[PDB]
Amino acid sequence: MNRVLYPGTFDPITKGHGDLIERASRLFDHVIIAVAASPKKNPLFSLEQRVALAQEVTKHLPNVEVVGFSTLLAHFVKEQKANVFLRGLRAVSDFEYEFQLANMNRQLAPDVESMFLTPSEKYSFISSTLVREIAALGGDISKFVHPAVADALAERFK
Amino acid sequence: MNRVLYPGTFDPITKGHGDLIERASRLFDHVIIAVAASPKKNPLFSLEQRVALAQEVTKHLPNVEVVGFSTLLAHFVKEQKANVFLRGLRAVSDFEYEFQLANMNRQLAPDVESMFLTPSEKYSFISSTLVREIAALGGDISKFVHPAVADALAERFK
Amino acid sequence: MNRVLYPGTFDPITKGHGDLIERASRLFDHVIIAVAASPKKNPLFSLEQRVALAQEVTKHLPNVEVVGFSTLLAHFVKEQKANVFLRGLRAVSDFEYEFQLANMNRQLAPDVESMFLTPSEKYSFISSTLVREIAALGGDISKFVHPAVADALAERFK
Amino acid sequence: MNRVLYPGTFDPITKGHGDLIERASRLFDHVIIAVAASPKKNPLFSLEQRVALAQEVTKHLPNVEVVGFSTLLAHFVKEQKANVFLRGLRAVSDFEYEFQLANMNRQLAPDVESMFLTPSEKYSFISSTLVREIAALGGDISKFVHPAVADALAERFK
Amino acid sequence: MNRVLYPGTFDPITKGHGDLIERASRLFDHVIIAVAASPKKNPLFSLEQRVALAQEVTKHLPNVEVVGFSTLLAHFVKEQKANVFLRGLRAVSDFEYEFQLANMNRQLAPDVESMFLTPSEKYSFISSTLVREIAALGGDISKFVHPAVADALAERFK
Amino acid sequence: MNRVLYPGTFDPITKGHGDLIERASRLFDHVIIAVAASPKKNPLFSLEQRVALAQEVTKHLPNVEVVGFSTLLAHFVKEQKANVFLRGLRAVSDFEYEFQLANMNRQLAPDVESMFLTPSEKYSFISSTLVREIAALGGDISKFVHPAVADALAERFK
Repeated sequence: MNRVLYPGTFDPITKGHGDLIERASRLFDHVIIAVAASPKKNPLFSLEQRVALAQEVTKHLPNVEVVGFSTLLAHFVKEQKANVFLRGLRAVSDFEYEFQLANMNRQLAPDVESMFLTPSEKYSFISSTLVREIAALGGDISKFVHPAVADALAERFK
Repeated sequence: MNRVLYPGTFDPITKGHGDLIERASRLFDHVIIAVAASPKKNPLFSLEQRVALAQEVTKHLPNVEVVGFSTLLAHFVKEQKANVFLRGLRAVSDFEYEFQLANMNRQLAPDVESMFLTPSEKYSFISSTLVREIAALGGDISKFVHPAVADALAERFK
Repeated sequence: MNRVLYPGTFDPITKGHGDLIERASRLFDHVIIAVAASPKKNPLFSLEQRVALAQEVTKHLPNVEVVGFSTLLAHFVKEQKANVFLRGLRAVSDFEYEFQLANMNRQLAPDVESMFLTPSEKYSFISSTLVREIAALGGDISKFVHPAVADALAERFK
Repeated sequence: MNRVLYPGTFDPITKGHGDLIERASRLFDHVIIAVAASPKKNPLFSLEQRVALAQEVTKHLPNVEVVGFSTLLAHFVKEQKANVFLRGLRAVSDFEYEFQLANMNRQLAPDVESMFLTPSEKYSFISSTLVREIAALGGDISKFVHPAVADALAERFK
Repeated sequence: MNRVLYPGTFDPITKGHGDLIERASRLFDHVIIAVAASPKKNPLFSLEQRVALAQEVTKHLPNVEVVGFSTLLAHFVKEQKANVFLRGLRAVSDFEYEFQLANMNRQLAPDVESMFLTPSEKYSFISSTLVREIAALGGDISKFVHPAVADALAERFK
Repeated sequence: MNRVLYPGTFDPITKGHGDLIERASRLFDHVIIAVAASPKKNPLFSLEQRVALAQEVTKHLPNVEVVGFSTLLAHFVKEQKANVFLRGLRAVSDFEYEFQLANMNRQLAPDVESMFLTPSEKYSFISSTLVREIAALGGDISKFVHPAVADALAERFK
């Protein structure tokens, strides 16, 4: 079978990410949401809290587990025994940066293939960075993230 | 009537912004230059001086108003009773970020329309970030910005 | 006043065009849909039927007029006394062609301003070319175009 | 089950396609190379000959089948009972057409998921159109296509 | 010394192309304007007439010669004993197609390096295709091409 | 004369840069690798150490000199009496920043021409930022950078 690994910051996890997991859960027999620590980017939520948010959003999917890791992505995919990388591609991404990451990871872990999916047309154009800025200014983010994610973001700025 | 709101950092305001304001004043009955504080990017000039610079550059246009705001753009455009967003289109810039911002602003303020303009070929490829870097190294920036902006930047790095 | 001219082939007119006309009617006092003949690309529908389709789709909007023209766009916009060009912005499309066309039109008609709009996320990624190809193979195109356009395309390939 | 369908013109099939089929064969239990007729593009090789070329290039893979079709891709994928669309992304593809095709196919066949793969850096930047132009001028195309394709192209233009 | 080869259709040659030749003539000791026949694209002007136009535009440059060729570009650069390919890069080009051409030509002629230049900001966004369409509709093309090129285009449509 | 100036951060220098310097050495009589200080980017290696790394990678080329500078690029190129700017384009670069930098540098130093080269397909998609992130996590970066750079990065994060 195929065990897909979905790595990302997930700070926070949005409906664009969630729609990708919904499509990935129907496709693969096992989906691993690999929440990366990434302490150099200064995430708003901690690695511990980001894992709990991704679990609440994906608690309805049986073959989906969320794990936090602070090691190299190329080494962690071997430790998780996953053979497929998963990244999202919408009309608002990093087409340049996404190819360098997929190509350089193919040199570190040639057994792991990097495939890309596209979210729904309604949940594209939704970035986690703009979600935090709107949440920091008291904006309504019910359209971009799960209701549980909106609770953490609302509580984070009080 | 049409009351357009042109939001941005304007740190500093350049001839690309000025040409965009010149075209916006000819089209709409009232142009509001909404200078955002944006403390997370560490602006070179303060919000007060960026408003004063945009007023000096646009003092010859009667239907142009400059205001500084530090709140959410979706809330501030409603308080100004503006129904049109204005954003600039050059080379490629962040074609992704411009689409995600316009779409996410359409979810917070669906009544406010996001339109885009393109400056003249003479004032394209002029970014506010590169103006500060050349000014920090003592370079001649009289060609890229208004004479008043060149004075403030010269006073900033001497 | 503001009299916007929306030029294009409209072969056929899609929901992406329709959403753009809906937003243009709310903003400007008069919208002119300038349907171009464009015989070099070999359009599927004639200029007469493309005008009739755009009139049927926009018959509910009072400030919208549909006209067919086979002359230069720069000459026709002057004859219609329009001062604003209107073009659509989706995914990426021909970001190059849109800039060269807007700039070269600014050399032929500098008094006519070229502004760009973006349709809703629901009607983006909808091209007139792919609508004809799916219609030619008997596909269901009720989701992409107006019901009247689906009738003409169905009559075209049966 | 996972039965992937790889549609394309394959006129002719190149080493960029071949590396994509080899990576798709490692992931899925069955790979279907769906060679489209596309008579409107005026293909260099016929639909029958394009299928025979793709069979020779992929004759070493047991779980790979090549079929030719001249109907709608959404109807043919339903007839093949395939649940995965496959398209290639080499950072020099048609991100515009690829996103419009995947999204509009999601309206015709929502049960079929559109995923994208990336070939190796050595086999990227290889387009079937430029292979025909170099072959038409007597150029050496042994590096871009399979040896069997090089024989057909050499026989085609000599 | 360096003998640069500037290949292209030049149908017709524009001021964007001319500005590239002006910069190339100051840089290299010898500039060869290689006008390609390209009969499959159906050029407006013949290969014989396109050579005469490029000679009239560049008659003021001593180290610039215009030649017409109907063979492979990779073979013709060896026959011309040129070691540098030259292509233009503006904010309106074919960033995808330009890399495939430069990379695949590096496999056919590894001794010939493909370098890229950028024209002036005023002469960017000027394509030969839009020049012919505007000329075919009686438009004023004095801004895009040399006065001699405007004479041929005006005489061509009478 | 032709004295090319190759500016960049080189933090660290990669194989994509190295292939670009080897191709630049074949063309010009003298290649100057201008390592910029750039203290605002917080480089991993110091300006002195980045110059020493570029010297070891290019020690086999006689006509290549590496110098460090902390002034404006337009002022330093005048002090070096160089007439050619050199930047790399691998279809995954920063076409936005690269065009804005080349055009605005043409206002500061019009006598200095900005040309672009493309590295091999094997050494494209290699960014200095991703090399540091993989090295910081103990990853194998022997394939992306020179062996001397691999020793420094291994000593830097071990």
